[PDB]
This record gives sequence, C-alpha cells and structure tokens, in this order.
Amino acid sequence: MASGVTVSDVCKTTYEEIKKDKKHRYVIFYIRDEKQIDVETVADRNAEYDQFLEDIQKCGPGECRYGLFDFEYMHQCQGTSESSKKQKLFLMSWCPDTAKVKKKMLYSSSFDALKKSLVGVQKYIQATDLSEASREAVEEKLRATDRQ
Amino acid sequence: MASGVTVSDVCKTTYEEIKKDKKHRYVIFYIRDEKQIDVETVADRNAEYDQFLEDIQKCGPGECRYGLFDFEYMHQCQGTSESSKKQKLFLMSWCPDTAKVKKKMLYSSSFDALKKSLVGVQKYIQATDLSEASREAVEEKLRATDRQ
Amino acid sequence: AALVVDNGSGMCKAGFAGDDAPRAVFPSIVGRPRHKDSYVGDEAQSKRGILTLKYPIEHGIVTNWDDMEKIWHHTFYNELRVAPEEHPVLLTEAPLNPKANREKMTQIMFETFNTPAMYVAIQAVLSLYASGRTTGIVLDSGDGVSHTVPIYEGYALPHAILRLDLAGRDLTDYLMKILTERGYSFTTTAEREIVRDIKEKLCYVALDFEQEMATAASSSSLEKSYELPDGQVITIGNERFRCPEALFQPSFLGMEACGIHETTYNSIMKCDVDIRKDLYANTVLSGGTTMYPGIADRMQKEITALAPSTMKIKIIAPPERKYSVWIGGSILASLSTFQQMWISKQEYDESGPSIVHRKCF
Amino acid sequence: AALVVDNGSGMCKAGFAGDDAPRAVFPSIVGRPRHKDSYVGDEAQSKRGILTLKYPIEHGIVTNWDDMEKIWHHTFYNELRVAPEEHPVLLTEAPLNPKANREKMTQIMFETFNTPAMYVAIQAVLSLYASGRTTGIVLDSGDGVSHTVPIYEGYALPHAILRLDLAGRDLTDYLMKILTERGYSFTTTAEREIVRDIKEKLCYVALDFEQEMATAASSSSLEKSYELPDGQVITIGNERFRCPEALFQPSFLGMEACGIHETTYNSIMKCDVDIRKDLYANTVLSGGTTMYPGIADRMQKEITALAPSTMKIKIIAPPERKYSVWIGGSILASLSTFQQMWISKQEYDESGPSIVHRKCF
Amino acid sequence: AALVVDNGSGMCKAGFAGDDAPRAVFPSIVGRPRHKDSYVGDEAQSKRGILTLKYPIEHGIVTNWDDMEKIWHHTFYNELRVAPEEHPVLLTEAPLNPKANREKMTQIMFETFNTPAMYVAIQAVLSLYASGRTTGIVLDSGDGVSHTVPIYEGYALPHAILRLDLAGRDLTDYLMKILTERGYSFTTTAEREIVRDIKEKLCYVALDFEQEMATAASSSSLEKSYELPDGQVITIGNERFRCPEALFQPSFLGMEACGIHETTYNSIMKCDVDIRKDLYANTVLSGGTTMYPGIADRMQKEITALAPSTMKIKIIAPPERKYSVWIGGSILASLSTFQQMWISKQEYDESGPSIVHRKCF
Repeated sequence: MASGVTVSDVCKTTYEEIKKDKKHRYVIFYIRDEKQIDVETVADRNAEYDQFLEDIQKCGPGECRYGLFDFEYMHQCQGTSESSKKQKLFLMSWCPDTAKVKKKMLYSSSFDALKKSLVGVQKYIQATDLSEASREAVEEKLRATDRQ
Repeated sequence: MASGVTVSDVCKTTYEEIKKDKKHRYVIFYIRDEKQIDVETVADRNAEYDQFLEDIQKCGPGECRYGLFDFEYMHQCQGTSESSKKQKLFLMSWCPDTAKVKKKMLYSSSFDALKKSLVGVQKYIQATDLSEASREAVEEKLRATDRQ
Repeated sequence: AALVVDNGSGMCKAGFAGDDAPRAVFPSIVGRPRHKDSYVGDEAQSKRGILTLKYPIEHGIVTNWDDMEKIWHHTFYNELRVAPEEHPVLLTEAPLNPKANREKMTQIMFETFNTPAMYVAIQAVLSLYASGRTTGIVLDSGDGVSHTVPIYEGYALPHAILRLDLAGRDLTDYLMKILTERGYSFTTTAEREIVRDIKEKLCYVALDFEQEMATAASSSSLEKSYELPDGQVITIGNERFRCPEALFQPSFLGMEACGIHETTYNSIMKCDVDIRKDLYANTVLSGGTTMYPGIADRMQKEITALAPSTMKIKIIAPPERKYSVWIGGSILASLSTFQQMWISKQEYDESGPSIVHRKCF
Repeated sequence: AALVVDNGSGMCKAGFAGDDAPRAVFPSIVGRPRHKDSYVGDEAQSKRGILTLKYPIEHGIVTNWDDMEKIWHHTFYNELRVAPEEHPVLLTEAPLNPKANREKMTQIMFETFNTPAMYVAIQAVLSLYASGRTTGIVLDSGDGVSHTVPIYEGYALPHAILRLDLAGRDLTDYLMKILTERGYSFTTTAEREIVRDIKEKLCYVALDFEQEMATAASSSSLEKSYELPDGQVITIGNERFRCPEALFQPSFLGMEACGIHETTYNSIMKCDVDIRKDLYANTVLSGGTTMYPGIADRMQKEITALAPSTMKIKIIAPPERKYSVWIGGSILASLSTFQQMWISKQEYDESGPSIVHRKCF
Repeated sequence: AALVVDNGSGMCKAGFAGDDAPRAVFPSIVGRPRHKDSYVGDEAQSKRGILTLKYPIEHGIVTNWDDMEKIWHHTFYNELRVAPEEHPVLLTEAPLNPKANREKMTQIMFETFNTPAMYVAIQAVLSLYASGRTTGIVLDSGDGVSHTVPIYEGYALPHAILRLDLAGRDLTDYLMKILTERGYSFTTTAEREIVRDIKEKLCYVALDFEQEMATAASSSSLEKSYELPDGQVITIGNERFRCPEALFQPSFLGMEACGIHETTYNSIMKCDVDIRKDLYANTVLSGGTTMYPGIADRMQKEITALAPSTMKIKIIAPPERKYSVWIGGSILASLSTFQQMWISKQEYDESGPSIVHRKCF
C-alpha cells in the first residue's frame, strides 16, 4: 500500500553525505504539504543519539517523522578479547501513539517510498514511543543482525 | 537385511569350476523351497551370452534368478594399438518387474548370502528387464572397472 | 506367526507375517481428556472434540515413549487381539533413527511386552527390497514426513539421506485451506477426515502445473464432485492438483524447502559419482502420499530435467506401494529361514539392548 | 589510514589499519531474487528466503569476479563508508591462490576502484608473523576451508601446503543434522544462524572423544542449555563435542579425508627433514574455527602421538586468533615504514598487474 | 602356454605367452579393512574408501612379500583363472633388483605356487630387444618409477643405471593439484581415477614449454573439454602440458632431481666413451608414462642440446611401448626353442634359489 508521496532529491543527496562521505551523523525527514518527503534537520557528524531523539520529537508529541542515523556501537566478537567499532545505518519511522490518525496514515503509507529511495540502509525501525526508540532498543535491533 | 536363505555346497563347487577350472561359461541359480540357493543350469564353456539371457528367463516372465557369467570382451589400452581379451566374472540378480512381490523380496533379501559365498566376483549386476541385462549394458558396467 | 508393526508418524500398520496386507491401520495418536485416562487410535480420533491429541512419533522419530507404549499396547491387545509374549515381533523404523531410540524400542519389547523375539528393519530398505532391488533410492512419503533414502547393496547411506517435513497430513491441511478459499468451510477435526478422503480420492499430480492451471481456468473438464456425508455435493476444481503440487513446490505451504524431485536429486548428488547412475535408474516410490495419480510421470519428468542428459531415469511406482514397507516386513518375517535372524530373549538378556545393532544392522 | 580487507570464503573482514579489530565483519555472499538487482552480506542473508545466495570465494579461491567486485563495493561504500580512491588497500589472499587471480585482483583495485596503492598478503604468513615467528606451520581454519601452511623464514612452502574443504560452515550444517536427530528441527536459513550461534557458544573439542562419549552417556554433567529467540530452551548434550570432532574425524560428515591433526602432520612430512623440527615446535592456530575450547590441547595430544618421540611439540593458540590475519595486516599497514612497500598506481600503470608478484612476493 | 607376469610398481600385467597384449592389467595393490581379510587389484581399488591400500612394490622393488604373494595369487586364480602348477611362468623384474629378492621370487614360485618352470627377465632388456636392438639405452617410465638403463650387447650396465622416483602416479597427483587451482576439486580416490583418465587422454608434452605457456595465455586453442561421469563438462587448459612437464622439470613437484632428459644424458655419460655413441643413437622409450604425445620429439630436442654436436641422436618410441616389456616376454616365452632356457623344478630342487642367477643372467 502506497500514498503516492514522493521523495525530494535533497533527501537522496543528504543520504549520500551521511552514508559515503560521513559528513553528517543523522538527518530528520518530514512530509511537506502531504506531497513530498523532505529534509527537516541535518546534524553534524559529532552529534549524539540523544540529540537525535530530541530532534525527531522537537515538533511536538503528535508529530510524525522519519529519521536516518549512522549508529556506532562496540562489538565484541565471540572468542576475541578485542571490541571493534561497528557502524550501521538505520532508518526510523517515528509515529507517536499520540499522533492523529491522518498523520499516522500519511507517514506509514509513505515510508516505503523513502526506503526504496535510500538504498543500503541496514535496519528499518518502527517507533511509537521512546521505549522503542531508545538507544538500548535500537542497539538491540542492530545487533540482531550481527554475524556471529 | 537378510532372509536367512542358505547357499548349497554345489553352488560353491560350480563356482570354482567356472572361476578356476574354466570348465563352464556360466551358471544359473534359483532358490529351492524358499530355503536354499541351488544350481539350476550349468552351461558349457563355449556358451554365448545370448544363451545366458535365454536361460535366466526360461522359467517365465515373473521368475527371479541369479546368474554367474565369465564374460569375455576386447579391451584396447589407451595408446596401444593392440586389443587384449579380458575376462571378468559377474554375478547378476535377475528380478523382473513382472515378478510377484514375494519372489522379489525373497531373491533380493537372499542375494547377499550368495555374494558372500562366491568370493572373487568382479561385478554385481542388478537387472529387472533386458535393458539392464543386455550384453551392451553389462559390458559397459564391466568396463567401468577397467584400470585405465 | 510373527507380528509385523510399521511405526509411522501418522499411521500405525500392523498384522501377521505372511499376510498380503496389514490387518490394522489406525492413527498413531494418543488422546487425553482436556478437563479412560487415555484413548488411542480411532477411538482417540472419534473423541477428538474433548481430547488433547498427541503424536508420539514426530517426523519418523519417537519423541514420547509413554505414549508409544500405549500405541503398541493398543496394537497388540485391541487391534490384533494377541498376546505379544507368544509372538516374535518385527518393527520398522525410519531412516536416521537414533541408536538410543532403537535400543529403547528393543528394551520395551523384551521387558514390557515380553516378546520371545524381535527384529528391527529400516522402512526404506524394506520397500526397496520388496521391489526386487538392493541398490536404488527410495522416496518414502507417509503421513508425517518424506525421506529420500539412497541405498547401495542393501546399505542405506546416512550422509545422503534427506528429510522433508512435508507429507500427507500437511497436504490435508493445505487442501482444507484452499477449499475454504472456494467457499467450503471445514473447521472441525471430523471434517478434516472428510477432506483427507477428498484428497485421497480426487487429487492428482499434474504433469505440467502451469498448463493444467490454464486448462482449469478455461474449462470445467477438470472439475469433480464429492458427496459429503450430509448429502451435500461439493465441486472441486483446480484444488485437485494444487494440493499435491505442494510436494513439488513447498512454497505453497510457505516452506522454504526444496520439493521432493529436487530433494531426490540432491540426495543422489550427495552420493559417490560411481553409484549415481544406479540411483537414477532405480528410484522407488513408497508410502501413502505417493499414491497420487500422475506422480510417477511428474517425477520422471522433473528428474530427467535435473539429471545429466546421458543419464537413464527410471521411476518405480509399485501398485502396492501404499503398504510396501509393511508387506516387505510381512514376507521377510514369514520365511522359515528368517527365524535364525531374530533377536531372542536370551540374546537380549546376555547382551542388553545394544544387540539390536549387531543382529539387525 | 589504509584499508585492510581479509577475503574469506565465508566472511569478509574489513577495517582501518591500526585498529585492534575489524570494523566490519559480514558474510561474503551475494544474493539475487529468484523470481535492488542484488544484495550483499547481511542484507542478502536477511533476505535469503527470496534470494539465490552465492559465494564468490570457494575454498579460498575467487571463482566469481563480478560478485567479488560487489563484495568489495559493499565493503568500501556500505560497510566502511569510504572512498577507496583515497586510501591505500591491503588485501589478503589464501595460500595457493593462482597468479591469474592475484593479477585480476590487482587490476580491479586499480582500474575499477581507483585505489592510490595496494598490497596483497598471504593469510597464513600474516598470522604467523603476528605470533612473532617467521618459521612454523599455520593451521588456518575459517568458515569455508582449512589449510595447513608450512612457512620457512617467511616463505610459504607451496608443495607442502594441504587443504581440507571442511571448516566452520560444514560444522554448522553437521550440528543442524545431529540436533535434528535429538528432536530439534532447524530447517530455515535463519535457523541455521541460530545453530551457528549455538555451535560457537557451546561446542568444544574433547581431549579424549571416546571417554567423553562415555561420560555423556552416564551423566548429564556435559549438558548445556540454550535459549532460542522465541524463548524456548533447548538442551544440547553430546552434540557439543561431536560437532567439532568432525575436524579430527571428517568421516562424521562422510568425507574420505584426514582430520586436521593428520593433515598437519602430513604437511610437515612433506617438508625437508631439517626444518621439520621447527615446524613441530611452532604450530600456530588461526581462524574462527580454531576457537573451540580444547582444540589446542587436543592438537597437542594428537600431534605428539604422530610425531617422533624425541620431537618437541608446541601448539600456539593466540587469543586473538579469530582475527589474526586481519590484525596482522592492520599492524603492518599502519607502520610508517610500510608506505614504501605499496604498489603505487604509477607502478601499476608502468608494469601492469604482474607487478604484484614482484612487490608483494 | 607359459604365463607372463610383468611386475610393475603400480600395475600388474599378466597373460599368456604368444598373445599380443596382456589379458589382465590391474593395480598392484592390497587392501585391508581399516576397522575378506584382504582385497587385491581392482577390487581393492573399488573399496578404497574403507580399506587401507598398500603397494607391495615400491619404485620397482618388492618390499612386502606377503602382499606380493597375494598379488600373484590374485593374478593366477582370479585374473587368469589358471593353475600355476600347470604352467611355466616368466616374471619380469626392475633393473637393480637385489639378488635376495630375485631368489625370494624364485622360491615363492616353486615352493608356494608349485610352478613346473620359471624364468626371470629384466624389464628394460626385454623392451630393448623388442625393438630389435641389443645395444642402447632404455628410458623406462611406468606408474611408480622411471629408469634409465644403458644396455651393451644385451647386458645392462648397473653402474650407469639411474632412477627417478617420479612417474605416472606422481603426475596424476600433480594434475589433481593444478586442477584444484583451476577450481576443480578432486578429493576422493575415485576421483583420482578420473584425473588419471584425464591425464592419459588429454595431456601432452610441449616441444617448447615457454612458448606453449605463452600460447595458452593468449588463446584458447589449447583448451580441451572432458565430460565427467556425472555429465559435467570441465575445461582443461595449460594443465594439459604442465602436468607431464614435471618429467622434464621435477621441480614442479618440489623434487630436487634432474628431469628424464638430463637423467638419460647423465646415464650415458657414466658409460665408457666408446659405447656412448651407440647409446645416443639408440634411446628407447618404454612404459605407460612415455605415451604422452610429443614426448619423443621433446626428448630428441633436449638430448641433442645436451650431447656433443657431432653426435647422432635417435629416440625410438614404439607404438606398443605401453606394454613393450610384457610383449617382449610374451614373444620370448612362446618360442619353442626357449623351452630349454627355463629353470625347471628339478634344477631348483638341486641347486636352490641361487640357480636363477646362472640360468637367467
């Protein structure tokens, strides 16, 4: 099921700046005029995950957004005493339970368009409250893909 | 899996007459009273393979038998212009598809007893119809063991 | 006369050696009331509305020994009406049965049922021998599981045995589902048996599945009617061949597995190159789920397509293949010369349950 | 910082020189839809139900260059998120890699990825050096293949290198099989990863396999539990040590091959008599499949039994041996003095791909 | 008719005097179960997966007499199906066979097999005579060993005989290795036979090895295809001529030895100056490993380059040279006048085993 909402070119450009150039840490997307996904906030490369959570919620408790984040965490391979830094890109659909049905429908039905436009994302995360968006929750999901 | 069917001494004697003494070309075995493998037909040393096929089938389209044959064929060693005569003993289990299940079970489950009693056979051949028992088919199987 | 018991995942077959067919065929299930302390076989099945039903054999492996003992008890005393202590007993087992299970089976026969003698035989080997062969590959498909079992000179090749946890029971469930899509609703267990009956009577394997689908869309020539017990007549169309297609395309059931033709091929490929030719030329179908009209032809076609072009392909579908395993055991155990092959109670008392590995394998 | 890429049959390890561990470790697989045009690594693995998966490296040798380029593309852009044209690149190769493959690799780095410089290093040599040795024999066992690689004064001895096409992946499959025998069924690819996880966490090598089997039969002391993702807890017994036993006894998998201890011995025996003493005294374990607890002791025992009585035997199992190859490359490539050892783009333009043989060997 | 038995390291050839070719050709191996008490020849080879295989002849010398007796037993009773006590027997031996071995052979024929008469002939001398010469040098290359044997007026010159422990079997192993490098994996014994077959059908000796390598790199004109038993077609390229190159360059196998051309040259140089001219002009190729296309030309080229410029070089490659030794023995033993040359049982009883040195040399 699709809404027909399109993805702006800037979204793709910003995505490449994060994935390939490592220029930015994360980006927040929003749907402009119910017609097109566009870039709302771009954070510098040194930005932390807490800032990401603040930014994605900054527009209010009923507002929906998408968030892309280049997440870094430590991974210890079984049998090796050495922890290596892993980086994985995830894309989050933020649709708080407090959001109105129209907004929820709009964002959920537009998410696939964004996914298809951003090739190479490792994990797609659905979040409706902070328990699902927390660092711990996200990290757990990302690790689940870690090749043992 | 074994039926418990035994092998008569005459079978062993006849086998030695073929293998060592070259007195006979082939022998057909049958199971007597479902209890013991015995000798049905012994053919002279000059008998041909066609006669073997006739003899092994002579008791009807649903009858099972075993056949031992001292098979002769010409072998050309790679690189040598000279064909040498090779002789190989094979043991055939003849269980036509037209045979009743009881007979099929009896002969298939008794075959190992016969194999163990006849030491030195080069090839064991399973045949359920003429396409599997033909001279061409048998020769092909025998050649597959030819040391290049 | 010796007793012959074929231990199937879904069905137990039992009878007397020398007979042409089993005397008793019943579901291998034990039922207990949700709220006699237990019911077995047809009785359990008839009371399924109030019972919790369990299968002691899962995909050919005994997983519940208490219930298995009940099944055997039911076999000897209720179905065959004999005292097992008076009869030697031949039991069949699935390929890859654990050694421990074999030993446990042996222990229960001698210590619990006090049989004077027993023998264990591999289901696929019996089927192969019953076809007059000692070398070939058996596609054994029963109610609960399908196996491809390559056998060379009477010895199964364990490394090359493949299992598909898809068989008759799954197909019955699948048929129920697709009949529901047509507007027929079978929701009860009793109704499930009706569907099983429909499946066994009306279903078949298409040579070309796509072509058959096209035919079914353009004509009613493939439609068949079935009268329900209540007198209502239902019409079955493309469900007739869609159902068994699941054997060739397990994805119909949502399974990420190869179909039985590919599985057979893969099993052959796991064997030594020198025996593959024999395996291709001696593929034996065995089990109730192989009774679909057309299955042999379809297998022939599919294996020919997978095998090297020079390879001779022969599919063997004996008419009696529904009970080939049991029949093989029945014949074997009826031979007077086979009497020496039994594990005797004395031998068991001397050597323990491990004797089964020496005497039967 | 230079990029370091260890090309494994089953796993790709990649990161930046100077790091203590790779940044990225992922399956070396490319997937294509059965019915993006292609998926690589974890992404391919996560979609395995709908993809045909292929390994571009088979037993240490690249056999599919198109797919290999995709793996590298994925390594540079997706995992490391760097432009390869800005970084020198150190690549590892298996022993006995064909010259043509080495040249092809060199060509692709300079012409397709436009790297400014590159170096190729042999996996076993890196591992040996990382242990502070220049002379010894390396038992390298990864996901897809095991090698014994005698090295004398920094030079691998090609005539004495032996390969066993048995490693981690085979063991995972084997474990799946024997768990099935216990009643646990893992049939899906996702489930296979679970089994891999079980293998890596719970399996170990017995010092005495027969004794351990006896212990397992008489006590539950060797049993361990594993919680599945769905919350179900399974119990693993003698499968824990039966699985890695396949390394010492490949017959468990139906393979007519010598185990890793015999293979190591045979490799040493293929070398000159004067260096054998050094090889016995310097056997280095490397690769993920060597991480089994007990493996070093077992190797010590087995080699001692095979070697002349006067021979000193020493098995070296560095703690970091899971990534020894990569770590060795990381350290080497991080040295400021190593910069002179690179093949430069200029040198490649002048001499062509054959320059790799002069500069790296 | 007398029996003729050519005792090769890897192959036994046997038949009746007067025949144009041996009746039986089989591996000279004895197998015993790892865990009939023993298997011989093709039977042993067919069961190699479960047997330990041993060669009773190593590089032309009998090292295991128990097994050798089994080989002979198998030759007489299983392959030829004759009673040896009824037939004189001609046996061949390698050059430099110890006197003790000759005597032991004589003892076993008369005392164990009760042959009425026997004769022993040197393999290289038979081959030379079969070519119509009494003076020359024979390059005898079988399965297990290569010899250069200078012969003057019918007498081998022991001081000038050279041995290269490199022959057909080594080449087969080598081919396996280099095919593996190409991506074909042959790991089983059965597969080894396939490789042997590939070697014998497709391999050849390049006149100029470097030029041929260049051609192979620039064109596919030298590539040949081989259909495997499973139907798969493989392509063989520069392996075709790299494999037999090992005869001229043993370093390909890691051997510090001279190739067959140098060895031949060195053998000639060990002889008196007055007979060297005759040896150069009469070099006879013999044995299966000399059947490679191009080998005669290559030898001609290489010896010409090594020999003084004024020396006439002639390489003789009889078409029947695969079995030249046996054929020579067959013809000799078929002559009515040869009957007086036998060691009789009576002579043996009077003089003991040492009679073989007087009657045959």
